[PDB]
Amino acid sequence: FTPPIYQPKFKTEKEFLACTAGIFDAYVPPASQVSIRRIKDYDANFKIKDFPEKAKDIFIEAHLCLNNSDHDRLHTLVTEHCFPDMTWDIKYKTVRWSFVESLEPSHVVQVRCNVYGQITVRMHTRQTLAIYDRFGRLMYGQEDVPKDVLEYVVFEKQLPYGSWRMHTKIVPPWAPPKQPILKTVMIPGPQLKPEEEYE
Amino acid sequence: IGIRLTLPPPKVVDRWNEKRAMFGVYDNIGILGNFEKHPKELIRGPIWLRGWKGNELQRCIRKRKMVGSRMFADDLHNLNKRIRYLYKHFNRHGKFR
Amino acid sequence: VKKGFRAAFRFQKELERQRLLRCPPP
Amino acid sequence: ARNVVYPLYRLGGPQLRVFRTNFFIQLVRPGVAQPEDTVQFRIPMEMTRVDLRNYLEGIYNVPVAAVRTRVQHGSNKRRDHRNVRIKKPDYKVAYVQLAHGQTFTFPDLFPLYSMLEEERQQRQSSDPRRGGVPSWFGL
Amino acid sequence: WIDGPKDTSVEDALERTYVPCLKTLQEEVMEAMGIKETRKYKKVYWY
Amino acid sequence: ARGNEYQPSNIKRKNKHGWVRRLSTPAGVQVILRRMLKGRKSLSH
Amino acid sequence: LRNRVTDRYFRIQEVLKHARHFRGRKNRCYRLAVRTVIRAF
Amino acid sequence: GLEEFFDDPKNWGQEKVKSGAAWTCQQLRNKSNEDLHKLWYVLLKERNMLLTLEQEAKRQRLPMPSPERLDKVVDSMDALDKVVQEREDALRLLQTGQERARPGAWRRDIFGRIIWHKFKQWVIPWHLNKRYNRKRFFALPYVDHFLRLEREKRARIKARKENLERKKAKILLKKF
Amino acid sequence: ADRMSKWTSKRGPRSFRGRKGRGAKGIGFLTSGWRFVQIKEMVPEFVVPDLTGFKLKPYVSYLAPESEETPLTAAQLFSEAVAPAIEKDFKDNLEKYGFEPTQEGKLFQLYPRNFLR
RNA sequence: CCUCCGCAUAAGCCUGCGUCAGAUACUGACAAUUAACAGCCCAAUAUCUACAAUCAACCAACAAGUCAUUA
RNA sequence: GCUACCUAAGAACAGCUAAAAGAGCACACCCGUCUAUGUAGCAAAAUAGUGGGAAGAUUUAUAGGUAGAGGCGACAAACCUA
RNA sequence: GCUAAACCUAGCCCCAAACCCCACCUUACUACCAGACAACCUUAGCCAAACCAUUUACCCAAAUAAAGUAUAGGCGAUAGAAAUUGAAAUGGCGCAAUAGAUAUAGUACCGCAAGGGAAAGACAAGCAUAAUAUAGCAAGGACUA
Ligand SMILES: [Mg+2]
Ligand SMILES: [Mg+2]
Ligand SMILES: [Mg+2]
Ligand SMILES: [Mg+2]
Ligand SMILES: [Mg+2]
Ligand SMILES: [Mg+2]
Ligand SMILES: [Mg+2]
Ligand SMILES: [Mg+2]
Ligand SMILES: [Mg+2]
Repeated sequence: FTPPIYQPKFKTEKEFLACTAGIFDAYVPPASQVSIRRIKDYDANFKIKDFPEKAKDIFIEAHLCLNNSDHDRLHTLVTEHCFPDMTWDIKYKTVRWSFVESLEPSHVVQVRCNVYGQITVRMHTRQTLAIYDRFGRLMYGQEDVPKDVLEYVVFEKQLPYGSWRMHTKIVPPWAPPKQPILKTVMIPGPQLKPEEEYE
Repeated sequence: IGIRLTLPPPKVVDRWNEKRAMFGVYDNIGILGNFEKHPKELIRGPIWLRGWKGNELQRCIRKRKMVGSRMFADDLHNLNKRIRYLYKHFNRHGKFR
Repeated sequence: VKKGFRAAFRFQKELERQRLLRCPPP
Repeated sequence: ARNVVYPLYRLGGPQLRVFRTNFFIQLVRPGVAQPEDTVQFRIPMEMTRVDLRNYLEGIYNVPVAAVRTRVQHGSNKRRDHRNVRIKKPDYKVAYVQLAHGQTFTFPDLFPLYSMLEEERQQRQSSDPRRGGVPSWFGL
Repeated sequence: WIDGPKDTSVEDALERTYVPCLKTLQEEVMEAMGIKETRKYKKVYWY
Repeated sequence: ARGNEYQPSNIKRKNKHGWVRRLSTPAGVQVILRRMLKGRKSLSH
Repeated sequence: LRNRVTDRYFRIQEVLKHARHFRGRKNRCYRLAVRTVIRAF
Repeated sequence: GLEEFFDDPKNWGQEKVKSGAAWTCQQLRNKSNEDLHKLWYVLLKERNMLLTLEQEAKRQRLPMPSPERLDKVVDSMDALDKVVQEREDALRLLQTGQERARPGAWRRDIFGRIIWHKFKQWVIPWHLNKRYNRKRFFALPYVDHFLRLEREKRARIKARKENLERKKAKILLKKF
Repeated sequence: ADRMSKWTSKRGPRSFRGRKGRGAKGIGFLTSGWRFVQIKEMVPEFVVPDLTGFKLKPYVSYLAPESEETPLTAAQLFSEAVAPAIEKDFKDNLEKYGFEPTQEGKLFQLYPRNFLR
């Protein structure tokens, strides 16, 4: 007789901040000299009469970066509070945003104020949008026909090495509805449990 | 699959470090220094095989003879067993007589 | 890991050849 | 006292006195219903019930009527990632019945973020009519 | 810093009440608390 | 029928393989010494 | 493991390439492939 | 009273309880023996309360309010014990010259190892103690080989460690 | 069969479980009939002081100044406790200064230590 | 519809279907078995003790059966 | 810590028949005659039925003892951790 | 496209140098009563001699040389001196996770016990995509196939 040999048990017992929370004082579209001084005393070099040009340049350059998904530059171009909005829904789809000559010159609206800057700038420009799918089929906006855009863009700055970056775009309730979407959509009603009846 | 999928990290060799640059120096210490020192005295290594060479059995015999008293207990037991085995193999095995 | 470089480089060359066959450049 | 050699007593010797007690005890909430005059303690293993009675009557002036003790075994069943048993410590439990009709009940102990909260308020969830199109753009 | 109910005042914490003596804490406390012990500690063997 | 040769009893275990019995003879002392040399966590039973 | 073979992949592939059009495991497993490739040659 | 096992009722449920600093050895060295005696029980009652809090927090599956209080109290009691031990050690050195409170001796056990045998208290002398005489404080010659083997095991471990240290140092030098 | 788990009094037969303890120090002895006689002097009597009016507290204010640790030594204790009297009597039998030739005869013998803590 | 089953002690084992929270009687945390039952004994020195048990009374024997106390 | 034998101190053995029994029938308990199943099984010797003993040279718990050319053996070269 | 596949240091090897609180022998890890028992004593055998029976190298206290010499020896297998002579002094043509230590560890686990003793961390095979067509070592010659 040969006794059985047991294998070791282990073989078989194995088991598997430089941002702010939104807007300090929300501007409502149809006396900020204190905040003007509160930013001048800390920056020591600023021009309100020249800021809108820089704001427009930063805005347009960031929108161009969105075309090529230049996230490395977009991080510096826009605030971290705004970056998920900028780059989340646009992921896995090509956007063909382009800029054309503006309609009216950009101007500052109001400014307020460990310490974070804030500048609300009004623009009425003309832009083009064409958002595609993963598969390269258009789903939003004609690429050729431009549209007129009215925007109230609020910039935030860090107060030592930070700059003025897009923080939040204010959409007024009276703003016209956006462009319609090519594809149709179904919106389900309230789901019913077995004991529930539709009313 | 018995092949690595990436290139190994590059191996840089300094051919002109001090060891390589001065390798061979004093190998002629005898014939160029009036034979005061033999070149084998330049050899650094185990005390039992400085300026000496032999097969494994001769090496083991020499190691036991020269440092056997300083060897650790189980190392010396292993050396004794190895000498016994090598004696049997070299004196009783092999193709030739 | 096995020491050596020549076999790894040969495998890289064969991978490059296969890649050129599978997705030849325009 | 614990982890100290007790001086050996011989008949007619002095009273054994401890001046800086090494024993630290915990008053614990009973896991089961207990009489109103019963208080549960977790005790060092080297502490006798006489020691506990004197400890409570001297350091806390608690009139103690009875003391009972039991050694609760700590589970040795749990095993770490190396299959080595992890020993939960054994510990002594004392049940102390207060004197003179005194009653005890365990007291009811235990009776950036702003930016995250306001962003969660301002999530602005995508509307179903948007169909996955990013609503950030003003066009 | 504001002291809590269980924090010593600095003057109390720094009061040097220590009188360097040749008495152990045990016998000093026995004298202080008035405990009287007349029994003599019988000798034991150590080994 | 077979296999249950182990009929446990702590008295027998300690009296047969315990520390005291191991130390009771020079051979058992060498048993303990070998276990200590090997690094056994359990020297005796 | 002072000296280990690192070319065994290519040594195996030299035979497997000739075995690739065979039926069954003779086209995959070197032990079986080499016998049938020798017979083929 | 049993209320001393719990914090002040105002503190029950507070996420944080403000506490001072742990007594330091130097701070305690200025206090009298009586003062240390009383502070020991003050700290002991605080320690009991904090241990009660810790256990109740575990029971309720809640974090303990200001857990560092327990660390502070343990440190204070350790410092007090060290201060009292220092005073007793100095007194013992002065009056007896003994650096150790408990008697002992260097002895060779049955396994050939040198140990510090701490003496125990007995009522009968050692030559009469039956249990004591069963204990063997000598090593017979069969232990010498195992002593050499243990020494060589230690030597091998030390040599491995030192060689590893030197190799790591060489690797660091080559890297930088 | 469990060689690794600690040997406690919960493990053996009835005699084992009765004989082994948990480290508690003995309080008395057993007489005939297994009657336990408890010796009062064997019971540790807690010498608890009166804490009424005590000013020290479990914690120290952070406002207290930092200091350098200077562990007490035999030399320091001698200097601060015996040296003054020695000098005053030398300028003008060591038992007068505090020294005792032997610890025998004392309740609290320093060596071999015969008191708790 | 079923069970020489069940409940306790001993021995053995050592937290191994208690609660909660995560998983699919597992993991983690929390809790728990309270001495009167049982164990852990005896201050010694001497000296004492022939007379079974078997309902212990008859009858029945041989294989001749620890009972350890007192000054 | 199985098993063989032994030591110390325990325990169990219904009912009927018989009458102080190595007595009869037959539970518990011990065993293992015959058959069947099982044959990597429930089981590295089991199950079901049947059967032998069942106040004794009985069965059995606890602790101890005898150790390898040795032990132990109502001798089967049986048993001494499958 | 699954399963996988791969990796490099965790350490190890060989040298050199240097000589390296409490508890616990009772049932170890057990606070606390009459000790006394206290140790010493050729290795054998495997194996070689083609069996085997005498015999058959084994930490020696300077390597080399004398010298495998004198000697010993079923004078055979084999064993084998000495007189004499007088050597100076931090590294790797080592391994790189089946290797190197057994070692992540003498752990887990196995054993009554003495003992034994692991594993592992960073498009291979097998399948699927896509079952199969008369005939046969499964291929070769081929063939438009
Ligand atoms: Mg109890
Ligand atoms: Mg049995
Ligand atoms: Mg009957
Ligand atoms: Mg009968
Ligand atoms: Mg028999
Ligand atoms: Mg026969
Ligand atoms: Mg032969
Ligand atoms: Mg390995
Ligand atoms: Mg494959």
